[PDB]
This record gives sequence, structure tokens and C-alpha cells, in this order.
Amino acid sequence: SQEPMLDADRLRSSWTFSESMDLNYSNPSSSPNSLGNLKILLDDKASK
Amino acid sequence: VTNNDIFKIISISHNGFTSLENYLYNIVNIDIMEHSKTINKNLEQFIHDQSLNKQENEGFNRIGFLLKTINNINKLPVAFNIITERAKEEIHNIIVKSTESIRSKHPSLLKMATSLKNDNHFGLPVQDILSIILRECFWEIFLKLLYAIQCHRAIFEMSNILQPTSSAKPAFKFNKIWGKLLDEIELLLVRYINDPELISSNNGSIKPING
Amino acid sequence: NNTNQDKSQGCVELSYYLKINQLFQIISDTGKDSEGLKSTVEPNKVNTISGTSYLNLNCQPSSQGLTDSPTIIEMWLLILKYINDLWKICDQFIEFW
Amino acid sequence: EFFQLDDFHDSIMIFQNLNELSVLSGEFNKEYELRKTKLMYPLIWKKNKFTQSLSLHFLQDYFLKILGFLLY
Amino acid sequence: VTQEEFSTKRLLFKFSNSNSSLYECRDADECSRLLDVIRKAKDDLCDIFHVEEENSKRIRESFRYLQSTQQTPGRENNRSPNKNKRRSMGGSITPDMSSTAQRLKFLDEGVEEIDIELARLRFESAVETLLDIESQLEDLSLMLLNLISLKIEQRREAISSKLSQSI
Amino acid sequence: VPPSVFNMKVILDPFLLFTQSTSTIVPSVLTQNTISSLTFFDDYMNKSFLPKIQMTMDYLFTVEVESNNPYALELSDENHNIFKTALDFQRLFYNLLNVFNTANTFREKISYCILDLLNHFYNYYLGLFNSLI
Amino acid sequence: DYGFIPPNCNGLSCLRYLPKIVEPILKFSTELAQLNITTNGITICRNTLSTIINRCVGAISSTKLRDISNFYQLENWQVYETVTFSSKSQDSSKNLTFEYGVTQFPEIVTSFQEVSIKTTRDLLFAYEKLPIINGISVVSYPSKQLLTGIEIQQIISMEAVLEAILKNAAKDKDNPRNSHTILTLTNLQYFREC
Amino acid sequence: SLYELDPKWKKLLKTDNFLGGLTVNEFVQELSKDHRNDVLIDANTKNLPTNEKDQDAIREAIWKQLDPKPYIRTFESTLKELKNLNEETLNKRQY
Amino acid sequence: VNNKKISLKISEATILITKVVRILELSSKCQELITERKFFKVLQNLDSLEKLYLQEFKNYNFQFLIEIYNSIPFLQKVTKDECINLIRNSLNLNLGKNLIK
Repeated sequence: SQEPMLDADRLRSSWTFSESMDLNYSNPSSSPNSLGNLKILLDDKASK
Repeated sequence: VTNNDIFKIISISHNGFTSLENYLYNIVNIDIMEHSKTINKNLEQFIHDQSLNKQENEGFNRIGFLLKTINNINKLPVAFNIITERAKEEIHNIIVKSTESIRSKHPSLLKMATSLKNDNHFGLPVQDILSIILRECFWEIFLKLLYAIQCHRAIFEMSNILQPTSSAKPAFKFNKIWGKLLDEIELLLVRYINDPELISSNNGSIKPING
Repeated sequence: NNTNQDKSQGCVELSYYLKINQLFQIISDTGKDSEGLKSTVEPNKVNTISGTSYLNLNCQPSSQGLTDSPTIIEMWLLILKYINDLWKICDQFIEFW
Repeated sequence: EFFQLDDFHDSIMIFQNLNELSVLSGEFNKEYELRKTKLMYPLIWKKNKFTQSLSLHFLQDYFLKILGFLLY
Repeated sequence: VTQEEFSTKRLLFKFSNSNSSLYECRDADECSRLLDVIRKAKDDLCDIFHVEEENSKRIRESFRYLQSTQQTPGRENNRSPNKNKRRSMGGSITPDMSSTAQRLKFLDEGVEEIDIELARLRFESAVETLLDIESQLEDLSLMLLNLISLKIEQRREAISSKLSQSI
Repeated sequence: VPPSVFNMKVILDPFLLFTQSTSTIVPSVLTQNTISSLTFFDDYMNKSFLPKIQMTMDYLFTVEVESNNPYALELSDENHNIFKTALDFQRLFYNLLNVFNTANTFREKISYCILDLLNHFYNYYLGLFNSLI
Repeated sequence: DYGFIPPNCNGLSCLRYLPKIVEPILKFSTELAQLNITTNGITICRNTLSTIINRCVGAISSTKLRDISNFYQLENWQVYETVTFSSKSQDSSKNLTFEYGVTQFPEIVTSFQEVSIKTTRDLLFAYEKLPIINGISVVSYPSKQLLTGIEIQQIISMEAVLEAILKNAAKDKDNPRNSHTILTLTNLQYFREC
Repeated sequence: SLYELDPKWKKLLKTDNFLGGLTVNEFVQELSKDHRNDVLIDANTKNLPTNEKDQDAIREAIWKQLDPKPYIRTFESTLKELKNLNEETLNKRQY
Repeated sequence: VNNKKISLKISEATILITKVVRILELSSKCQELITERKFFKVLQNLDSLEKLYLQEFKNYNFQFLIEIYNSIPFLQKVTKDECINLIRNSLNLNLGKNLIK
């Protein structure tokens, strides 16, 4: 999803924290494969 | 003792944000080199003190727990004593004790609730303002409880593995089997009382349907 | 960074995306002003009109060159962590020899 | 003249913790409305609610004049 | 250790924090000399180290780190475009602001008077009040002063927007 | 749900350092040989924190209901309503917060913010399902 | 130092941070062979030092150039933002009021700071500075490469006026759209004294 | 607006200040805040319900007519802090 | 008696200091209660005061009237000033108007 740069809106970002607001999703982390992927993900998220 | 020479102690001047250079999240946590350190230490003195009878970071663990815990002569009830006291009363003692210590140390729970910062100003001040405290607090909690249940796995081994000197080993093994069922409970509710206030959880009143 | 990129090629326009006015006067605050005067640079429309001097300290925490969260994690973490470790190693060898 | 100045600053300080702090003025305005709308050929009656004949030309220009300045 | 001999002479009320002791002395001369010599341990407690500078100067240097600088840097820090639980130091332990920012501190309440006068759409007098605040602020420009000017220019925006809607 | 809180969207202070115990006792690693109910990271990050994210989103949409079919300010238009620029402010704020890169970035946190969009189209669909319909 | 793709650059990120990762290795080197143990590897510090140093200063320069060509693109969709002037007329009569177009003022900064950083690579080799002296880098060293720095900076300012050439002429048709295209001549008119 | 805001305190506090000498400086803290002759009448302040005829405003003024009373008395104890400065005058004499 | 002298000026000085402190707080509450028919700096300066007296500035258990006053003043000053301002301009709602004709 495109943030992209703003500034919009209110406190000139007003959110701007933003560790996926809470994650890294820090899997173990220990998993550097990265798959060369993909679309990003149509996945029915495009249908969403 | 040798478990996370502290981050966020202190500040590599100047280099202040990202959260610092220490964390976040360059304090990996990978699987942690920190956990290669600590889980090298307890595997070192555990299977190498066991392998020995089959400051070295941290020699006080196997040292004090060895020459203390082997110099008992009627140990087998006392293992259940330190178990059944320490589970409830220690876990709630520490997990209460740190939040008390901050809860009057520099409190000022001012920024009382959110200061109505809508809504979804969800821990907004980090950004290093007033969640520089609670990261050090809940970090110190999960660190201390980590070295704790480490050490309870280290007495649940240390003499129970293997009968030094009691082949009735399942006491402290129970004090892992329900030792860890103790502490993983005591953190889990400390999950659910991380409610969005810096909830500070120090009342204890339990009122029925009549006031 | 970036898989399924902006493509191509993913510049932030960071000398605007930060430095429209930014660390452009905070990283440039040990940088600006050094005789960098105003001459009625009260920005007379709306917003960027503080501009007196030394300090009236804003004085930005300066997220990065702005949109670099992870790229300031890269330059910071990589370069500063590795060179920090080598500072420690050369300290220990300096004692050793 | 200052016919909402008190309502202005009232709504400011009360709107530090809006908005039941100024919600009862709906009730007071509805009440004293329902007095000032009343009556003269009774005229709080506009809520699906003789006195008809208590109205003539001076009562007319009276009535729609006073209601007109009410709307003003 | 409370002095509760009123309910029972030869009895003590030592309610240390999250505790309570009814450590009853048998005679009352030991109770009276006990709370009396604990009142002489309030000539040691309440006189030696109650505070006497301790909470005083601890409140001085500890209060002296107030909002964000004590401790300047800085490389994770700023307080530009916010109030962020604004430490009203004038109403705090300074009460004694410099007459520039003291007399403009009441003109900071005059800035709030401008918020009343804007809040009743009476722009004119609030505008000219703001002109006076620009005058005294302008001329007599020691650190919070800048943040006061931030609030001023914030409200200059509020005026310009508000008139430009109202016209 | 009555939002006392489960925890919040404030695990970003907590849930970093309290994954070290999920990786130094690596939950659950040591834990010597028994049946010990290991993970526990997730199990609440599976169950609790995800549903708390979902309902936390829902109450966050209930901080933008505002009871107006419609009213707004709108430099170009009417734009009907404060509802609209509300859901813009919400989805802009959270869609800066909850995910920026990485697209999952999510188990279904993507599908969570998608569900906030779906609720927004349900409500502003319902205005047209009320005023017109 | 980049580190990643975009912004060590435009995004003053190696412009700030690169002095740090530069300077610690400089002190580590200068100490690390300032212990003169023993010889013929102090040469190797004299190679590696100026190698990483001059390669780094070239890197900040390259970032600054290919950066700064993208500067006025997607920047000045603004109004007469910064200030003013005081340029007297032919009759020396107060005729400025020449203002403003803040893309003047930003590029007035992002080279002056780069002048400060390259000042902290040319003049880097003063402050180390101890005995033997194993002075592994000369405080005012590379007169050849100093002339090359003059060349690259001249190419940088030439890239600035090229950037206003492309951004003015076609990117795309609005300084705003004649709508003060006089804005663009106002900016250039300030650039003649900036 | 005198020591008539602390009249018996010229004995009930000041004798406990003169030869007391303060006994035991928690009473000078708390019982001089329970304030012999001043705030020993600390009862029924009370911003009086019921409805505003009786009274809700005079007892609200008398909710803090210790700001009148115990603070022209505490101010009179600040005027007795000038007597304590007079006790610091003679305590600067014999010292 | 030189230590009764130094002790007398010592505890006299400290009690003078705490007396000055509580004098400041009750002085501020007098500055709050003095403001009638203003209703604007009421919540501002009063809520600034309650942020110190019951709160961290005077958070000893020192007095009774300080504790009961600064603990009480939420509902008294907030509810009384609040509904005071609410029935304010209901006066003006009666005063607006009788000049209809």
C-alpha cells in the first residue's frame, strides 16, 4: 500500500512511528531466502 | 551478571535515534548473538559442570548454586520449598517489584490516560519521549525473568541431573514442568495487563455485585 | 529495497523528501547558519518563518535523510556497528602489542 | 448584540470537555423557545398540537412580527 | 509509626508501607518514651534527614530536567511543533519569570484572551492585542520565549485562516 | 468490545525485548526433555494480539462515526462528510503505522486494514442505502 | 555507505553519517600504526588511508552530483517562499523585492554543507596528530586531487544550471504556467547573485 | 488581617514555637497544618448541598476559607515565620 | 544550647520552607477561587493548580485541608464551575429576548 511521502495530514504525519505499528515480523528472524517475489501479492488482496 | 550489558545504556554520542544505534533493531535478536552468549553460558556450565562430574560469565550461577546447592544434607524437601515459594511469590514479586519501582521512581504517570491523544496515538512518543521509560522497564522485566527461568532450568538440571545427590530428581523437574508453567503464566497475564495506560496494575481490590 | 520496486529507480527525491526544509536546517544547524543570514527570510506566507539564529532550537530529531528508516538502519547499523567493533579490536591489539 | 457571545465563550470552555457540557442548551432553547413561540393564538402548538379567535390585525402584525424577529 | 495512643495508651500504630504493626508496649511510659523518642527520632528523622535540602534540592535539580533539555543532545530529540504536556514553569517552581516573559506570560494569558476573542469572532481587538505581543516579544528578545513565539505564530495562522474563511 | 484494553497497539514498546525470552529460552528451547508447551510466541501473537488488532481497528473506526449524514468543510466541494476526511485521516495514519513496505508485513494485518476499508465502504455504502434507499 | 539505493545523497545521509564512519577508522588507523611496530607497513596505512579516504570523498561527491541533478525536479511547485532582495536599479533605486522561489535557497545550502564535509576530508589529516610522527596523512595533501575537487564542484554547479534549464524549459510547462514563468527568471536572477 | 487570624496560636502555636520548641517538627508539619487555633476547626467546609439556595457557594467559598482562614493564619504563620525569623534573629544572636 | 540554637534555626528554617510551600499552593487555590464571572482561566489555572497540589508538587500527606481540598476540587470546582457556566447564558437565554416586537 502506498504511503507515499506525505505530509498530509494533521501533525504533518501524525503517525510516523512506525514499526509496522508493532512488528518486525521478526520471524525468528533467521530466514534470509526472500524468494525473488512476486507481484507484490495479488493473492485475492488485489481482489480485496 | 553476564546477560545484556544494557541496551539502551546509554547513547553513542551523538547518533541518537533509530531508536539508538544499539536498539532498534540492531540489537539482534537473530537468533540472538545475545542468546548465543547466554545460551552458551548455561549450556557451558550445565553440560560442562555435568561433564565435569560425569568471572567466566557467569560463574556465580553454577558456582554459588553448586557449592550452595550441593552442601545440603536433607535437600529433598527444601527443593520443593524453594520451588513452591519462589514460583508464585517470586514471579509476582519481581513482576510487581519493577513496575512498583518505576511506578514511584520518576512517576509522574502524568501523561495520564493518553493525555487524550487520539486514538491510535498508539505509543506515539517513541520517538524517545516517555516510552524511553517503559522499554527499559518491560525490558528489565523480561530480562530478569529470563535469567530466572534459565537458572530454574539450571537447578532443575544441576543436581536433579543427575542425582547429585538424590535420585528423587523429579522435584525440581516438576519445578521446570510446572516451574515454566508457573512463569509462562506469570508473564502471560503481564501481557494482558499491558493495557493502554501504562496500566501500573497495583490495586488488588475484588468487589462483588454489592459495593 | 525495493522488491517490486518503485521501478525505476526508487529515489525518495530525498533532498526534497527530507530537505525541502529539514535537517537542511538541522543537520545544517551545526551547518546553517554560519553567516547564512536571512534578508527578510521571514517566510512571509505561512510556515517556515522562525529563522532568527542560534538557536531558537527546533532542533530536529531528524528521522533521517527523511524516508530512510531502513536505509539509515543500513548506513547506521552496518557502517557504525562494524567500524565500532573494529575500533574495539584495534584497541585490544593496541594493548597487546 | 452579543446574543451568542456568552454562548461563544461558554462553548469554548465547555468545549474543553465537549459536548454534553453544551447539550442541555438544546433543552433550554427548546423550552424558552416554546414559551417565546407561544402563544397569542397558541403557538407552542407546532408539535402536532377559541384561542384562534384571540387574534386580529394588531395581534397579527404583533404575532408574525415577533416570530419574524425570533427567526432573525 | 503513628502516635495512636488515643485508642489505647500503651499501644503503637507502626503502619510501614503496605503493613501495620500493633506492637503494644506493656507499660505506657515505654509507649510515651517510645513514640517520644521516635519523635526524637523525628528530631533525627524529621530533623536530621527528613528533607532539609534533600527533597528540596532533589526537587531543584530533578525538576530542573523539565521537558527536553538538561542533558542537551539531541540526536534523538526535538520539541518544535508541539505542546506535549507543556511544562508551565511559571506556575511551577519558578514562582519569578523575567518581566519580559512574565509580563508576556500574562500576555500569554493575553494570547489566551485572544483565544476568547477569536472564539467569539471579535477579531479586531485580538489582532491588535497580537500586534502588541509582537511588539514586546520582538523588542525584548529566555529559552521558553521561543516556544511562546511558536504558540504566537500558531495562532497567527489561526487568525489568517479564520478571517479568510469568514470573509 | 469494551475497550479497557487487551494490551493496545502499544506492544511496540514491549514486544521487542519480550521476544528475546522467546529467543534466548527460545520459546520453548531450554526447557529440558519433557512436554512443555513450547510456542507461546506466538499463541497470543496468533490469538490475542491479532484479534486485538482487529477489534482495535473496529473501535478505531468507532472513533470516526461522528453522527452526521453529512457535513464537511472541503476547499473544493461539499465532500460529505467529516466522515470522509475522517476515514482518510484514519487509513492514512494507520496505513503509515501498521505497514509501509513489505506488503505482508502481515499475517492478515494487510487483510485487517483491508477490512477497515471494507467497513468504511459498508458505512458510506449505508448512507446511500439510507438517504437514497 | 549507500548502504541502500536512494538517499545517502540527496538525503544528507552519508553527508552526515559518512563523517562518522570515516573519522573513527581514521583515528583507528593513525593510532594503529602510530605505534611504530615496526616498519614497511606504515606504508600500508599510507596506502589504505588515502585509498578509503579519497574513494569516500569521491563517493560523497558522486552522490551529491547525481543527487543534485534531481533537485529542482519535483521540488519547486511553490510560491515566492523564502525572502527578498535589495538589488539597486540602474538609477540605484531600491528595485528588489526580487523574490523568492525557495529552490534557490535549498541548493544554496546542500553544496555549502558538502563544502564543509570535503573540508573534512581535505583538512581531515590535521587533527590526529601524534608522534612518532607516524603522520600517515598530510593535512593539506592532494594538490592534484584538490584541483580535481575543483573540477567536480564546477561540474556540480554546472549541473545545477542544467537542472534549471531542463526543469525550466521542459519540466514541464509551469513555473506555474506563465502564471509567473517570471518566477523562473526571478530564481535565475537571484542565482546571478547567489 | 493580623495575628487575629492566629489569636490563640500566639499560645497554641507560638508557645509550641517558643519553648516547644517545635515538638516534634511533624506536629509543626501536620498539627500546625491541623493548625492549633486555625485549622483545628477543620470540619464541614463543604460546598453545601442541597440546591444552590442552601448553600453550594458560601460553603464552596468556605471549602477554601482556609485559603482565607488557614492561609491568613499560615500567612500569619508566615508572619510567625518572621517571628521564626525573629527566632532566627535571636538564633543568629546566640549562635 | 548552641545545638539547641543551631537546631532551633535548623528546624525553624525547614518548617519555614514547608510553610512557604503550602502557602504557595493555598495561595494558588485562592487565586483560583477569587476568579468569579470569568470562567476562562478557571479551568486553565485551576487545572494547572490541581496538577501540583494533590499531585507531585505537594504529594506529602502534609495537611488535611490541602489533601481534602486539592483532592476534592475535581467535582467541586469542575462541576460547580461547569454547571455555573451552563446556567450562565441561560440567564441570557431569558434575556434573549423580550424585544421581539
